[PDB]
Amino acid sequence: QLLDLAQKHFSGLSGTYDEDAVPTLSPCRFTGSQICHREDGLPLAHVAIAVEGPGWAHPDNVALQVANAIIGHYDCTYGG
Amino acid sequence: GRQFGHLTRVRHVITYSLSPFEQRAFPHYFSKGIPNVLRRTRACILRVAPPFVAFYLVYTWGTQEFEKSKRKNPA
Repeated sequence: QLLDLAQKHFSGLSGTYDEDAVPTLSPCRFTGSQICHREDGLPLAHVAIAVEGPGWAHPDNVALQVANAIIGHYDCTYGG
Repeated sequence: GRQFGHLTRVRHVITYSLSPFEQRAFPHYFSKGIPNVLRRTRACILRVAPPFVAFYLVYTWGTQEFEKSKRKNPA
């Protein structure tokens, strides 16, 4: 029923396609750097620190996620 | 003694830093350094040099007046 609907309503993008220009993503350079926005009028500091990860496809996102799970997450309303 | 987080109030100043491994230790060592060093020298020569010249000439005269004094010329 979904494929039926997809042909019923989306078919209308045929005719001709991609005949003049096609865009594929270029890799993006990671830079080990720092940005410090110093504001002594806000009551709490926010800090986000990161290394370069591998990307969607990489099999070793699983092991990363596991390591992340171990460290986890905390918030003042946790009862533990 | 004082420590970070207690020194003073500062608002609205972003600072962008780079890792030392991402950058070069001597960006333009001679092409910027030499223009700078002359600029630094020109800034101070009229303030540091004039007493040293004044010393040097007192030194060179004083020593020349020392030796050319104990020898005679008449009896």
